[PDB]
Formats: sequence, structure tokens, C-alpha cells
Amino acid sequence: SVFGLIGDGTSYSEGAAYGTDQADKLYSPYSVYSPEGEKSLYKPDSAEYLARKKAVLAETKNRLQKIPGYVDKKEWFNVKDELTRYMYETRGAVRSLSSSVTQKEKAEVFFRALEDTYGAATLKKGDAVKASNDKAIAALDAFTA
Amino acid sequence: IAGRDIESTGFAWWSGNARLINVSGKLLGAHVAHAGLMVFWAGAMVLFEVSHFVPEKPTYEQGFILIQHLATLGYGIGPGGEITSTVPYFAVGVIHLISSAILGFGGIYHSLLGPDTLEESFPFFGYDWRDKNKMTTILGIHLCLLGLGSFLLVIKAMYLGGVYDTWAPGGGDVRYITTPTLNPIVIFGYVFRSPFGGDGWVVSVNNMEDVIGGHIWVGILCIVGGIWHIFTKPFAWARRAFVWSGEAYLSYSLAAISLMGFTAALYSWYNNTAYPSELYGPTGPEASQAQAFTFLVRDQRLGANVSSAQGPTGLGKYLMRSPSGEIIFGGETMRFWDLRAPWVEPLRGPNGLDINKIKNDIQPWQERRAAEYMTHAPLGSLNSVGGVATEINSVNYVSPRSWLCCSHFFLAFFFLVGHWWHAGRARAAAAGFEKGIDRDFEPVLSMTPL
Amino acid sequence: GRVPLWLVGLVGGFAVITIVSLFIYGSYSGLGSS
Amino acid sequence: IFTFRWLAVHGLAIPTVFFLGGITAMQFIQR
Amino acid sequence: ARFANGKPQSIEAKYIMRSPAEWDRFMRFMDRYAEANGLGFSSXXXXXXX
Amino acid sequence: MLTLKILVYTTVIFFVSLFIFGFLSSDPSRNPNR
Amino acid sequence: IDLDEATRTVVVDNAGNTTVLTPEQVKRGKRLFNATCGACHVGGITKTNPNVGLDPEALSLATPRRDNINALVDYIKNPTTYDGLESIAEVHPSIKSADIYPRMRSLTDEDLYSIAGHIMLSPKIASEKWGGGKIY
Amino acid sequence: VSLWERFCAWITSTENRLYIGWFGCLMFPTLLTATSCFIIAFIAAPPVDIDGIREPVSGSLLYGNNIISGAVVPSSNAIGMHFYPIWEAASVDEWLYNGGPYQLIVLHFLLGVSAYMGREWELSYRLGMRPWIFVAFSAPVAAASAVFLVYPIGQGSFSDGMPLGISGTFNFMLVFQAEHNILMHPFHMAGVAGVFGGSLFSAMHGSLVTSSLIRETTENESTNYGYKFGQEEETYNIVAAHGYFGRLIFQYASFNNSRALHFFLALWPVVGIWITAMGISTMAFNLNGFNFNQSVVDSQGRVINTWADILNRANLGIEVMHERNAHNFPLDL
Amino acid sequence: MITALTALFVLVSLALVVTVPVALATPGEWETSKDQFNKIFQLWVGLVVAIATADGIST
Amino acid sequence: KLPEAYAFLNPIVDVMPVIPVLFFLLAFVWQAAVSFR
Amino acid sequence: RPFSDIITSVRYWIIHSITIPSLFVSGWLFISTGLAYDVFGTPRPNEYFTQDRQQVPLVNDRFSAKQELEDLTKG
Ligand code: CLA
Ligand code: CLA
Ligand SMILES: CC1=C(/C=C/C(C)=C/C=C/C(C)=C/C=C/C=C(C)/C=C/C=C(C)/C=C/C2=C(C)CCCC2(C)C)C(C)(C)CCC1
Ligand SMILES: CC1=C(/C=C/C(C)=C/C=C/C(C)=C/C=C/C=C(C)/C=C/C=C(C)/C=C/C2=C(C)CCCC2(C)C)C(C)(C)CCC1
Ligand code: OEX
Ligand SMILES: [Cl-]
Ligand SMILES: [Fe+2]
Repeated sequence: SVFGLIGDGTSYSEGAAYGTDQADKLYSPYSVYSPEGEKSLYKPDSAEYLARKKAVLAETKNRLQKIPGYVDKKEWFNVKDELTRYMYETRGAVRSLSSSVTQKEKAEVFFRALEDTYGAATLKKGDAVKASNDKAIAALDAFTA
Repeated sequence: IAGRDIESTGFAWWSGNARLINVSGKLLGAHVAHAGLMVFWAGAMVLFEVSHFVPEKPTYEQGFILIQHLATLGYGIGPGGEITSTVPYFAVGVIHLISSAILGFGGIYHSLLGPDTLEESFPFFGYDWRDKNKMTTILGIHLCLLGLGSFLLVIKAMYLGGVYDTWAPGGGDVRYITTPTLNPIVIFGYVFRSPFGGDGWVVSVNNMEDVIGGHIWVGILCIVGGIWHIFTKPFAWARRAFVWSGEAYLSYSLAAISLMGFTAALYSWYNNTAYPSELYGPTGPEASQAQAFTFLVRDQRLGANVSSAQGPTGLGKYLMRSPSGEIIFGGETMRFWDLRAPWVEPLRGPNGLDINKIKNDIQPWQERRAAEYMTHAPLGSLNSVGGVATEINSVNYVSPRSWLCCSHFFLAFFFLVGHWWHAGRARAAAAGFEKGIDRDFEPVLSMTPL
Repeated sequence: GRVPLWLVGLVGGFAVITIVSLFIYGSYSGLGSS
Repeated sequence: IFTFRWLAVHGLAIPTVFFLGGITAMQFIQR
Repeated sequence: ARFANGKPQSIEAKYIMRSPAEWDRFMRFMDRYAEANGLGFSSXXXXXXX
Repeated sequence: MLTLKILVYTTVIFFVSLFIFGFLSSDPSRNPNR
Repeated sequence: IDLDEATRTVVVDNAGNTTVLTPEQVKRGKRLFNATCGACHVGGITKTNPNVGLDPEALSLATPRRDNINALVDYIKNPTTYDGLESIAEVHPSIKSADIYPRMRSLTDEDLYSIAGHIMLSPKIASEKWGGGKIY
Repeated sequence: VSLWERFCAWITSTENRLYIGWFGCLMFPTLLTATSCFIIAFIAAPPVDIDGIREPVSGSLLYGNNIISGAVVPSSNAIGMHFYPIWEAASVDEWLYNGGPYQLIVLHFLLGVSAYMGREWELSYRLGMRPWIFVAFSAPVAAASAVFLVYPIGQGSFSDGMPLGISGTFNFMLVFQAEHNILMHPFHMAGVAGVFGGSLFSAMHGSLVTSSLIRETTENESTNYGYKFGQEEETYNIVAAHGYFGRLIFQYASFNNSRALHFFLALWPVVGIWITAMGISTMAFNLNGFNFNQSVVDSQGRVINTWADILNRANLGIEVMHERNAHNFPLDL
Repeated sequence: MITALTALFVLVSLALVVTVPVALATPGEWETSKDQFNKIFQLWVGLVVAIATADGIST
Repeated sequence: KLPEAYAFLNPIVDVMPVIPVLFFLLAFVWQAAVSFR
Repeated sequence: RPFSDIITSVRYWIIHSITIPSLFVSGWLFISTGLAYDVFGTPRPNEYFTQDRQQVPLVNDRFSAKQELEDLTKG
């Protein structure tokens, strides 16, 4: 008793039917295969995460001005670790904050500078690392816009 | 029907494809049609995964197996491994489907209406299985094609939008590999190093520069070899150790491809560089290291002095010393001390796991990554229950690394078996006693007793 | 010998494939599916 | 017509079809 | 141990001595096989000609 | 213990080269029929 | 025995008011909880931090009380420590950390209400295994 | 006549008491050193720490063991997957403390069995017979490789390989059940079916052949003495055996082409063992068997136990006890 | 339009696949009916190009 | 999810990947049609 | 008579298209109407526990098993 033909000859069930792919009424299952809905409730795209992103950028600055001190001494692991441990949120933050074409292009320039810094630090060339850090500083403090 | 019957051929219906050994046109048709089948599966599966895609979950939780490759190539992926759009995957799928239709038509035409033997009408595509010059010519042509493909990958990574790099500064993202490593010593160090723990014969490639350089080298080698085999003829030393027949060539290919399948299976299980953990999920050792790391952080929050608490065996339950002296996580995960992950490297110094960085400079994103990886370990069941074998079934997840590794290991061994079978049969048939003994020239009766 | 053997073989194969498929669909929707 | 075969065959086949019908109905009977 | 390593030669002595065994074999093999350029049999795995 | 490594590296290359050059010495010709 | 009216009544607020979850709600919850919560909170236990469990007894001893639907929903809106001294939204899934965790970028109120209802209701059904662990 | 030629000839000779061949050049020294080290270690190997927790386990006869409890304990967990030859240790005593002999013996044994397969094929070629016995021998070789090499590779440590002993084998099997659920894996089912069917078919074939034996002996003389080595006619009557087999089960159901019968005899256990080795290999990468835990639920939601849940209970009992001191964190990853 | 355009493409591809394998086999059938098959091939590629042009424009 | 244009054609994609397996079988059914000649 | 000849016979399928589906439908209705629960005494999904007992209903006696089961299977 209590049948359950592929949601077509019976009913829902406090737990048994699965063919459903619907039968919920709540609203739109994004796709017939997703319990979740679309991005139209609760979380808003740009509530106050922009303040957190700006704070991340400021502390990214604060992290990046201590790199020349670490390259003055012959320490290379510290440069890579510093450039990757807290800058991790900075890539996404800078990408999301940028909205105009100039911001996009020069954020790309900043990413180029950081990648050059990483490569030169791996290759252990002090001059290239220092120049790349200077260029990264210029791009980043010219980003605050 | 002359060629299609156990009488005319001598081959039963179940071993029916062996009737095409000496038929050139139909064999070409079969090969082309099979390639069309491969392309069709690729396109269809890409479209299937794009249809069933859900933007909330990461790709390694959706049971996806192909979106990860195209994402690693740098298609529709943002910083941190977030998927932006799924349009390029749809484009790849539809292009593959159309090309598969074309290839299937070609295979059908060549199998049904095409001339049975290409030697008579097209004395450029005809072969004999016995002359070496034409065999080496075909081998060289396809070798040049493979070299061009390797070049194409290098070109894509260097000047066509770049590829996804986990070890990139600021997190994983798409970048251009401007300066690949071209030093032959460093490139062939992978090829000629040990396959044991701590070495990782070709699986232990770390950065993208090594990947690009190795591909440049492979393309150059393949181009040179393809040119060389086309022009030259097999030498004397190789002319008397090889069996020159179609089945022998098939057996050689089977052995080589079984080795390649084993390598790919073990390569998907250990590598983080070409298999980013943000797309395929954490590896075996990565989950264990993540568990140790997250429990270390949790116990440190309470105020316990990490790196001073003796374990139950007196060995140290948070920080240990590796048999080489490096400082590593304690517990059973000391076997995985060779691990190098993008979210754990910031904490590593020249001496190993730095302690001052752990005590002070810890990051919340590392905590989140470690918790997510511990909660998603490459553990599961055949019905995809997920978790440990004794766990109840509420989650539904099996890591794609496990699927890839298991499936390809199975296929690789069975192709090794195919190599054994076909090599034995090819050599016996070339010798001339693959059907029986003789009953009048039995070699055992002509040999000294013992 | 009116109906060819492979026709009834194909019909039986379709029937058995159907029945077995109904079994897995069930391992998934109903009792025993959790 | 009813040879031993017919018998044994039918005694093995009738319950088989009955049970298969029963088992299929079950696959729907959903809690 | 885990020090990568081209092959596993760590000391020039080890390479220079894994050398004479292979070269000894090459010499004993060359003793039979020398001054061979042609004699193409053109048959399925025949190599009948010595 | 470097001496022990040297001796084992010899034995191994010894036997491996024996194998490689034994199978290179026109093995397919070695056979009941000719 | 069925999932009757008596067993579908759960506490809705600190006072003690008790609302009733419609069967649809139950289903949606069990689904949403297994999809999002399940990976770490399977069986009513916390996998990463086993001390802070999910069983009703531990929720009753949290600060503030977390043994009703409203406090669970607020906790999802704004998660705090066990004693409630500070917020841990940066290290725990929440609506506040929707940017950090993309899973909640789509969750709605009813969704939260159903998830909280499932968390409240499951210990009324199992009654000894919700948060029990291997032993049970 | 050169020297190389003369050698090559002696090597590939088919008149030597035991065939050497080119694969023998790899099989003989390797198997000989493996067996020498195994025999010495089974008698006088000092205790070895296997879990890398400084808790050595004795496995030698001279350390209060018997034949069943004795074993060659696998290498330490601290080493993991790292290569540990003799010359990498600072002393032989230390090499013995970390279980190097296990690695030595297992690597040599694997190379030896591979060369054994090759040598089987080589002799088949020399004697002018059809070359597929080594394909049949591949199944035990695949199983041994999966249990000794592939599983440690997947798990990440040589300490997870099967110890060379009786009680060690039982311990390995029990821990495998606890951590992986081997019984509920369809490939283990296929292997059990293959082994049981192999025994069944062996017994039945032997009974059918021996029962129908042409009367060529008295009663006071072994029935086996009727057959003479190098006969030209079949000593058994296929017709009578097939008549008995057909009358026993069914007429249609019966093999006549004795060649097909023997091919089926070879096919069944070999494919069974191949599938089993694939089960072990797949489960080395944590693709466990079916988990039907709490699958049956009543209307309310309470769980109704099945026979699988008692299996899970036994697995929990084994799991919470294995390697009692090795674990520090809740999950076994 | 795209949705429809493709629908057609699917229908014409089905009609082509059900009839090409039967043609080639049936001895002779091919040649005699070659030009209609060529025309349908041109229709097929035209439909594909039309679908691609739709998308592009519509994005 | 597929682009909005092809969400209507989704059900065909739901079955497309399993096609090849059937090709295999076709071989067997084709051999059965010709009496496993 | 060999099996294949019977299988391909038309007069066979004219007596195997009014017998087999009817038997299948009867087997379906055997449990669709819920008779099988009563015939074999197996509990329905809503009869595992009752309001009075919330544990497994085990039999403890041997010669009074009938009454014990009758009581347990009250509700
Ligand atoms: C990828 C798998 C594959 C491929 C490419 C082939 C290919 C071939 N096989 Mg074959 N075979 C296979 C698997 C395969 N086989 C398997 C698994 C078995 C075991 C059962 C066999 C057993 C077998 C035997 C016993 C024989 C062959 C033969 C042949 C050759 C001639 C076939 C023929 O005349 O068809 C005739 C069949 C048909 C005309 C009916 C099939 C109709 C079409 C082709 C089906 C596909 C239509 C497709 C879906 C439509 C797409 C259209 C496109 C425009 C989109 C041909 C090269 C024969 C041979 O040796 O040739 C000399 C032969 O005697 N095969
Ligand atoms: C590229 C790889 C490749 C190629 C081109 C060939 C080619 C050939 N093989 Mg071969 N083989 C291979 C790999 C390959 N093999 C491997 C890896 C193995 C090890 C298992 C073998 C083992 C093997 C044997 C033992 C024999 C051949 C034979 C042959 C010849 C005839 C085969 C034939 O007619 O197929 C016919 C194809 C079939 C009958 C299909 C059978 C289907 C299999 C049994 C099941 C597949 C299961 C699949 C994975 C999933 C099933 C799904 C299902 C649940 C729905 C032909 C030259 C025969 C020979 O000697 O010819 C001279 C022969 O006796 N092969
Ligand atoms: C010889 C032979 C054989 C083989 C054959 C082959 C192998 C074939 C192949 C074939 C093929 C391989 C085919 C393919 C086809 C394809 C197609 C036909 C496609 C189509 C497509 C479409 C139609 C699409 C559409 C769409 C779009 C555009 C968009 C999105 C949606 C969709 C997807 C819908 C066999 C074994 C049988 C048998 C013996 C003989
Ligand atoms: C891409 C890449 C890479 C790679 C590269 C390379 C460059 C590679 C190569 C590779 C190679 C380079 C390989 C090779 C191999 C080889 C082999 C595998 C061989 C084999 C041999 C044989 C098999 C032989 C046999 C024999 C004998 C032994 C005796 C006599 C007879 C005969 C001849 C048969 C890397 C990793 C870096 C990184 C990533 C990317
Ligand atoms: O070592 Mn032998 O048994 Ca493979 O899981 Mn983890 O580790 Mn230990 O525990 Mn469970
Ligand atoms: Cl641990
Ligand atoms: Fe026998």
C-alpha cells in the first residue's frame, strides 16, 4: 500500500520518492537537479562585503611593504610565503572590486608584477626581485580608487 | 561472404575482428569509426556535465570528471577555483559532437563501401605489415602529429590566455607562463629519478614552468623522431630482435599504453599541479595533513602549547621530526610528510614547518581550506555513500580522484594482459605453431632425454 | 519456426533489461533507499 | 502435452512470474 | 635517499663502475655481431640470415 | 657501506645487461622450426 | 507508527511556543541539511570540533540557548562562539559570510526555517542517536 | 664459433635439467636472494617498529615465536613509501630496526615472479607449444602484486602491506575488512565464486574422468598402472562420462568438445582471481564495497536494522581496536 | 529562433542517420541517390552555420 | 545548467552519453541477425 | 520437441499472451491490495512500533509463543 510511481501515479512522501525532480512548490529548483534556488533571496551581491575587501587590500599593502626588508637579507622562502599567505584573498578581492576598464587593466598589471616577483624570487636574483616589488608597490598604491 | 565467415576466414564470430588483419581498407574504416566513437563520448559527456551543473557546489562534489580538465586549461575559471561561466564547455561539447558525426560517417563509408585493400587503387596508403620502410613512415607521420599537439599545448599555456596555476601568488588563477624551464638536466631529472617515495618519477612535477618546459622538450623530441623515422630504415640490431607483423605491433602498443595508463592513474592520485585540489578535491595525503592541521589549530586556540605536548606514545601528537630531520605533523600522517600543498607551503621554512609562523601568523582561509579538505576526503563506497565504511549514509560523495585512479588502474592492467596474450600469439604465429604441435615433427621427441 | 529466434531473443532481452532497471530505480526511490 | 517436462517447467515458471510481479509492485510501494 | 638523483648515481665511482659491466656486455655481443649493414630478409619475423 | 652499494650496482647491471643482450641476439630465430 | 501531528511539534521560541512542521518542510530540510550541513554535521555531530555537538543537550547549554528554531535561524544569520562572546562568521558558514562561503548565496528564509526544523525534529525521532556517535 | 654464441646457446638450451633461458638470468639470482633473506629473517630477525611509534613487534623464531605467530614484519610507518635499501641505513642494526628486510624480500619476490612468467613463456616458445600458460599464471602474480605493492602505494606506506606470515596474514585480512568492507565488494564476491567454482569443476572433472577408465588392470594392482607413459589412445571413455553428466543434470547442458571443456576449466578461476586482484587494487584507492547502513526506515523515521548493520557493528569493533596507539585524531585518513 | 532552428537540426540529423546506414549497405542504392544526399548534406551544414550565427549575434 | 536556448533540448542530452554502450550491443544484435555466421 | 521450435511457434504465443500477463497482474495485486502483509505476518512500515511499546518485540517463551506474539502484535 501507499504506492509511489515516479511522481506520476501517487504522491510526495515524508521520504521515499526521488524521481520527483520537482513536487516541492517552495519555488524554482534552479535546475531540475538542484535543491537550491537562484540568487534572489537573503544574501545580496554587494551588501557590505566591499568594506571587507577594502580592508583586505589595505592589509595587503601593509604586507607588501615589508618585502624589500626581506630581500635585503638573503631570505627567499620568506618572500614567497609572505606573497602567498595573506595575498590569497587579495586576488579575488581586487578582481571583484574592479568594475571599470582602467581598474581591470592595471589590476592585470599588478598581477604581472606579483608574478614577476615570485619568479625572480624563485630564481634568486635580487635586482629583479627589488624592481618587481617596486612596480608592485606602484600599481597597488595606485589602485586605491 | 568471402572474408566474413568461419570457413573463408578460419576465425569464429566471437573473435571476428581478426579477419581484418590483412584487409587494409576495412581496418582503416574500423579505426576511424572507433575514433569517432571516442569523440562522441567526449562531447556527450561534456554536455551532460554542463546540464547537471550546480553553481553552489564545487566541481569535485558534483561527480564531474571533464569540467576539471577544461578548467585547468583556463576556461571559465576565476581566482580561487571559482567557476564563472559554463559557455566554453558547451562550445567544446558541441564541436566535439559535430566532429564525431563526421568521423563516424567516414568510418562507416570506409568500412562498407571503401575498397577492401588500399594497395591496388591507392598505392600510397597501402601497406604490407612486413616491409619496414612504410611502417616507419606511418609511425613518423603520426609522431610529428603528436609533437605538433604538444607544441599546441605549450602555445596555449604561453600565449593563448594561459593556464590555471595553483601556486600563483595571491591564490590560484589563470596566468601566462612567461619563462618555462628549458634546462635539459632539470627536465630529465624527472624522467631518470626513482619511482619510490619522496621521488615521484614523473608525478612529482611541482610548478607549471616544469610542465611547460617538459612539453616543449617532448614536442621537439617527437618532431625530430618523426622526421627521422620517415627518412631512415630500421637498423641491423633492431631488425633481428623484433617480430614484424600486425599483431606484434599491436602487442607493443598494448604494453606501452598499459604503462601509460598506470602512470596516469597514479598521476591523478598524487599530483596537485596539473590536478588542482580546488577542482579534483584533496589527494589522499592532503586530507590527512588537513585533519592534523585543523586539530592543531583548534587545540592551539584553547591555549595548549603546541610542539610541547607529548603524544600517547611519547612521540609528539602535533609536531614531529621526519627521518631526515624536517619538522612535520605528528600522528599517523607522518607517512605523508613529503606533501607540498599551496595552502600549507606559507607555513614551511627551510628547516620544515616553521613554529613562529604557526604560533602567530595563521590565516582564516587556511583554516577553511583545511576543514573543507578534511570533510571531503577521497573515501567512499561503490554506491557512493561517502565517508568511512562504518559511517551512516547521509552524505553522497566520492572524489573524482578515486574514480579516475581506480578505473585507469583496472584498464591499465587489463591492457598489460592484452600485451601478454597478443605478444605470445604473434610470436607463435610468426614461428608457425599457433594451431597445434604437428604430430609428426614433435620437437620433444627429437631432444635428448633427461 | 515462423518467428526468427533472434527476434524473440531481443524481446526477452528487452524485458529482462526493463525488469533489472526497475530494480535499481528502486534501490533509489522507496523502501531501502534511506 | 503434459509431459514431465511440461510439469516441472510450469511448476518452476508459474511461481517465478508471480514473484516477479510481486517484487515489481514492491519497488513502488514507498514508505 | 629522497634526493631525486639522475638514476641513482651519487658518487662518480658508482657510475664509472656501473659502466664496465654494460660495456663488457656490448663487447661480447659485438664479438658475434660485427660488420653487418644489409641482408634485408623482408619476411614476417624471419631474421633467418645470420 | 658505499662498497656494498658498488657491488650490488654491479651485480644488477651485470644481470640486466645479460638479459638485454640475450634477447637482442636474434631470439625470434631460436625456434623449433628453423 | 507514523510521523503524526504529535511528533512534528517543535519549540519555536525561547518562551516555549511550539509550532508544527508540515511534511513538506521536513522533506526540504532533510534535503537541504544533507546537501549543505551533511558533510560536517552528519549524524548530529560536529566532525571538525567534536566538543561542540549538535544534539539538543549541547544546544541547551550554549550561550544563548540554541534549543529552539528561532535561535538556530539567528545563529545561521549570525554565528557566535559556544559562550557567545564573539562572532565566528569568518570561520563558519553563515549568511553574514555569504561572500566567503558560496553555498548560502542562495538560501532563503524558509530554507533556514526548514533546516532548523529538521535539526530540532531529528532528535525527537531517533531520540538517542542524534549526536550520539559510533557507539549508537 | 664465438664465445657469446656458445653462451647464448647453453642458456637457451632445452636439454638442461632446469631451463635457464634469458628470463632465468633475472629469475634465479633474484628469487635465490629473496629466499635466503627470508629464511635468515624468519629465524633471527630482531624486533621491528611497524607503526613508527617506537613499539617494536617481534616476528622471529628465536624471539619466542612459533611457525604460525612468526612473520617478517613490514617496514616502519615512519619510512612510509620511501626506498630503504641496506646502504641507506647508517648501520645494519638500524636497518633491521626499521624493517628493511621486508622491502628487500618483497621487491625481489615480485621481480622473481615476473621473471618466472617470462621464463614459462620462453620455454613454451622453445618447445614449440601454444604460448598462454603464463597468461594463466598472471592471475596469482597480479594478486601478489596487489597485496604486496599496489596496496602500499595507494595507502602511502609499506607498513600497510601484507606481512609475510600466517597470523600477519590474518591480521591484514581483518584490518582490511574493518577499513574497507571487502566482503560487500562485488569483486571479492566474484573471486569467491571463482575459487568455489574452480574447486567444484576440479572435483567433478576428476571424478568423471576416473570413473570412466578402461579396464586394463587387475584388482590387486593400482588402477593407475593401466596407463603407460606415451600412449596413443585415450585411456578413458568420453562417451560414458558425457552420458552420465547429461543424465545427471540435462541433455542440452553438457560439454562435448573436450577442448571447450578444458578452456572453460582454465577460464573460470583465472578470471575470478583477476577480478579479485582488481577489487584489491581499486580498494587500495578507497573505493570500498557497498554501504547499506540504515537503509531501511519506518514511516516515522526510526531505523530498522538489517544484516548489513550487524556487519557494520563488527567492522566498528575491529576498527576502534586496530593499531590502538597509532591514532591521534578522530578520522582514519 | 535558436531553439527552433536546432530542433530542426536534430530532426534532419535523425532523418539522415536513419537513412545513410541503410543506403550504403543496400548494394547500388548509393550512387543512384547521390545528389539528394549531397543536397541534404548542404542543408545540414547550412543549418549548423545558421545556429552558430544565431548564438553569436545573440551574445 | 544549459543555456536558456537549449534547456528545452536538455532531455536528449540526458541520454546522449550512454549511446556508445549501445553501439557495442548493436554488434551483438547484428551478429545475431546473421546467425552468428 | 526441442525448445526453440516451441518458442518460435505461433500457437505457443497465442497461449502465452493471455496466461503470463494475467499471472503477472495477479502477483502485482497480491501485495497492491496488501494481502501479503496479513498472509505472512510481516509488519507494514507503520506497524514496527506502536504507542505502547517503543522497542523491538522479541519472543521470550517457547510453549506460549502464540499468545506472546498475539499480544505484541496487538495494535
Ligand atoms: C568499434 C567496434 C567495431 C567496429 C568499428 C567494427 C568494424 C567491422 N567489423 Mg566488427 N565486431 C565488433 C566491433 C566492431 N566491428 C564486435 C564487438 C564484434 C563481436 C560481436 C564484432 C564481430 C565481427 C565479425 C564477426 C565480423 C566483423 C566485421 C567487421 C568489418 C565489416 C563489418 C560489416 O560488413 O558490417 C556489416 C554490418 C552492417 C551493414 C550492419 C550495421 C549497420 C551500421 C554500420 C550500424 C551503425 C550505424 C550508425 C549508428 C549510423 C551512423 C550514421 C552516421 C552518418 C552518423 C568492419 C571493419 C566483419 C569482417 O571481418 O569484415 C571483413 C566480420 O565478419 N565484426
Ligand atoms: C586496442 C586494443 C586491442 C585491439 C585492437 C585488439 C584486437 C584484437 N583482439 Mg584483443 N585484447 C585486448 C586489446 C585489444 N585487442 C586486451 C586489452 C585484452 C585483454 C583482455 C585482449 C584479449 C584478447 C583475446 C583473449 C583475444 C583477442 C583477440 C583479438 C582479435 C579479435 C578480437 C575481436 O574480434 O573482438 C571481438 C570482441 C568481442 C567479442 C567483445 C567481447 C566483449 C567483452 C568480453 C566484454 C567487455 C566488457 C566491457 C568493458 C563492459 C561491458 C558492458 C556490459 C555490462 C553491458 C583482434 C586482433 C582474439 C584473437 O586472438 O584474435 C586473433 C582473442 O582470442 N584479444
Ligand atoms: C562499422 C560497424 C560498426 C561501427 C560503426 C561506427 C563506430 C559508427 C560510428 C558512428 C558515430 C560515431 C556517429 C556519430 C553521430 C553523431 C551525431 C549524429 C551527432 C549529432 C549531433 C547533434 C544532433 C547535436 C545537436 C545539439 C546541438 C547542436 C546543440 C545542443 C543540443 C544538441 C546536443 C541536441 C558497428 C560496431 C556498429 C557494427 C559493425 C560495422
Ligand atoms: C612532458 C613532461 C615531462 C616529460 C618529459 C620527457 C622528456 C619525457 C620523456 C620520456 C622518455 C624519454 C621515456 C622513455 C621511455 C623508454 C622506454 C619505456 C624504453 C623501453 C624499452 C624497451 C621496452 C625495450 C625492450 C627490449 C628489451 C629490454 C630487450 C631487447 C628486446 C626489446 C628491444 C624489446 C616531465 C615529466 C619532465 C614534466 C611534465 C611534462
Ligand atoms: O597502518 Mn595498517 O590500518 Ca591503513 O587505516 Mn590508517 O593506516 Mn593504519 O590505520 Mn587504519
Ligand atoms: Cl593521526
Ligand atoms: Fe582432462
